[PDB]
Amino acid sequence: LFDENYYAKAVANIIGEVKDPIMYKWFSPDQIEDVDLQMGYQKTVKWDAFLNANPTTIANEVNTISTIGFSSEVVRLNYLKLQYKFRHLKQTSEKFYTSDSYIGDINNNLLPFAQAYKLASSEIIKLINHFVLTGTVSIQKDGKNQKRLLPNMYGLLNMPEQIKEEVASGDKDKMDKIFEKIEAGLSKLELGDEFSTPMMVIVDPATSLKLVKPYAAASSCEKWEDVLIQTIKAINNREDVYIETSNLLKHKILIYPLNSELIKFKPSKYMLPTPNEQVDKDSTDVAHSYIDFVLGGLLATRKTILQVNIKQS
Amino acid sequence: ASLLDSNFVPINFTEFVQAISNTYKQRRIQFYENLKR
Amino acid sequence: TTQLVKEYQEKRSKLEKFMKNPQHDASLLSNSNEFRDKNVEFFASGGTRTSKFDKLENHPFLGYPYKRGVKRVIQHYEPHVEAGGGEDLYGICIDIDEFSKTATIVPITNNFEGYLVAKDSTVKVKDKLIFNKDGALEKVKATINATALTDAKQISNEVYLVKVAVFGNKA
Amino acid sequence: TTQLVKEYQEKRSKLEKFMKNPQHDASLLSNSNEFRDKNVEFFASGGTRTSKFDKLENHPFLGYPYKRGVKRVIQHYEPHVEAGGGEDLYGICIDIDEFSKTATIVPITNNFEGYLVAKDSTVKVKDKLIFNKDGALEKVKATINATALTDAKQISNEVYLVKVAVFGNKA
Amino acid sequence: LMKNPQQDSGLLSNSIDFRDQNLIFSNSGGVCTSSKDKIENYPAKGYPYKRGVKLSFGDGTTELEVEAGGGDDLYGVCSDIDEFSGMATVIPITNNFTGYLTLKKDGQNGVNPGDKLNFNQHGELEKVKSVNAIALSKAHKLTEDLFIVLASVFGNRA
Repeated sequence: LFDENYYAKAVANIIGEVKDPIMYKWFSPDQIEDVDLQMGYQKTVKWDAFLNANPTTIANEVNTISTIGFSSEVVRLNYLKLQYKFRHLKQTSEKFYTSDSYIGDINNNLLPFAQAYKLASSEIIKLINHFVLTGTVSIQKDGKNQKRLLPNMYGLLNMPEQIKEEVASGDKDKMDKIFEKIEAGLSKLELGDEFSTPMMVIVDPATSLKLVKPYAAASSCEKWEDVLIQTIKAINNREDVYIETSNLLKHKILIYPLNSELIKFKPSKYMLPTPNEQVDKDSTDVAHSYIDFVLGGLLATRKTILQVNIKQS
Repeated sequence: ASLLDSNFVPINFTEFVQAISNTYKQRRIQFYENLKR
Repeated sequence: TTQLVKEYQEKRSKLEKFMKNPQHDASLLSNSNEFRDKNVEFFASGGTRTSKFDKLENHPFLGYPYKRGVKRVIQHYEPHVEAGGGEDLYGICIDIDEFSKTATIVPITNNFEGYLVAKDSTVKVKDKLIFNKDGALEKVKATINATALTDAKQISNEVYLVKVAVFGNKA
Repeated sequence: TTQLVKEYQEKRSKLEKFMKNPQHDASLLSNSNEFRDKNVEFFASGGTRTSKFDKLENHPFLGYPYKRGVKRVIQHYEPHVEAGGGEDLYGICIDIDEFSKTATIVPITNNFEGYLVAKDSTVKVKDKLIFNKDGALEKVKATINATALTDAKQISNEVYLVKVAVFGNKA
Repeated sequence: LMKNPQQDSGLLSNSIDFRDQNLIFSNSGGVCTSSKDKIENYPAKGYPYKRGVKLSFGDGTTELEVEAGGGDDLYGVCSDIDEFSGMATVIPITNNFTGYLTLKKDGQNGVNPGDKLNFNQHGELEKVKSVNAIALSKAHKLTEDLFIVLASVFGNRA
């Protein structure tokens, strides 16, 4: 194959230079489990038992015993497949554009296949990370003109039936009000018996800079970050709390546990960018190639995510 | 069946894609092995 | 089209209300880690206490007699079981299978302890209950002896489950 | 219960009437061994004669524009194709993926030959047709030039299919 | 006035963000391109880049060329120019096109998505009769006199 498909050989040689996605830091190693499909739906069944009555004492002779019931719930996850196209130079035509310091036509913005594939893969990975964090797909910084997606396709920020708090516009700079809302959300969180688990928080850089301020008269040797860590430890049964900063978020705070039993990411094994065999070829030196990627696969329990939005209006 | 193995020689595009997916999975596992918070 | 979809959802919800274990696809995992009060649901088939020597009879049924008192009705096909009470009570339907349209029923000659449908929420502990014409238990001329062990608990707009022990007929 | 089931059947039939390939389980196979007149069906997607170099564009759709002329409506979300005609005609829908809710459209710049939804069974061969507000073909203000090749064929109470060739716009 | 800026840049680019990084004048071709599209090339008179083109005939010694224009003489849309050869890439009006085109510097604020557009005498799009063009976005200003807009052209109308 590599002796016939030069594009496949180039992709194999250049796949190493692609950097790992940043979404891996947001999840524990046990929370992510690859599945096998490209587009469609999958169903998961969870079985839970319950007790119907008080236990029975085993004394002398008895045949009437208490019973244990069972129940199940089924959750459907929708996936999607998307593709992008990019132009590049034909392999036989590269020798006529090679230069001492570079390869490609600067005046016409034409690149060798390896470089074009690497850049396109980087862009697609950035888009995948944005979708995973925010649950929406868009190329505008304004966030409008979004691509309408399928139901049962949610991200961490748009997951339904989760706890959402709103900090008012006038109190956007009041860290005490922000922490009041955070405490209310943490109180309204419901983790069941799996509460003894590590927790993860994602904040925007502005919120991080606000946090790194000394904790408020004023005090010292203690920061708002430490206060938040203690507050989260008050509910996670003194378990570890991690804090991360993502430029994708805007005046928003995400809090969620790192336990697989509550939140699990089961993405497709073809989610990451993959080259397509179809290569358009003409009489000219310009060729076209396609990259495919799969989106979807986030499963969460009800009322286990806290979403704090600070209104900047 | 991964692109990291030099001895591996794919025979068709399906094997190539499967090797790409295996390489991605192995890189993810290596990242989680070498990750420290 | 969208109006048709909404009407379809309404009729589907109404139909699934009268079902033992309706099949629904949900986007999230509901969490019920608290082991207490996890058994008062419409899908809890059988009884709270079950003996190995209990007699179970499966019969074809008309309507939906699940968790209700049943009576034999003869019509050409074999006789079936229909939800009803009064002096015509034959047994109580403790399980149902909609695929085969077969109801598993405990005869009145065998005592039972479990959750059954109540007419309303006006039933308290230590109350004499009678099966009405619709197969639902109502507070009290009682041919059978049924006493409520708990109070009526509401799950749906009309679903009222009450824990009752039935141990034969009066005189 | 029974009334609820009947309403469920009626709503399901009405909803699946407006579907390209509704999934109806049948109690028995159908006989279609004769090789003639098997193409006049609502699920006969695509066109009768299709070129390798035809242009297909996929867009999100609102409503059910299958086998109808589509126009572009801009709302925030991306612009979507909606069943419409008149002077706003952008193209014609030839396929729909309901799972993704994505409609495939051949632009009006391209020529098409195939079966499309007609307003009523009043269309004869060698007739000039116009797209109405609902994206249906009606007998003749003809901004585009579309001529019916066959007569209107009826599959349902409102499903009328007519073989038409559309080859651009008039002047 | 050129596909690539004539003056050089004194700053290295920042490749961090991935949003709104396509609103540049060097972005040639269309945002959505079909592999079954008909593409022609012609000698270029003037600079008809990102503008509607019309046929221009000389004395007869040389072949015909393409010049910025519209109205009743519109032949297609120029999507690329090779400057070394003076070649203008043209997509004919009979072929569907979707991409960024030059917009008239008059009432550009009034241009909104879903607004009918027509070509003027200089090959510039303007808000409206004979050509089916619909704006898919709002006017983006790249220079004090240069405005672009995302539009789709799908042939002539009656």
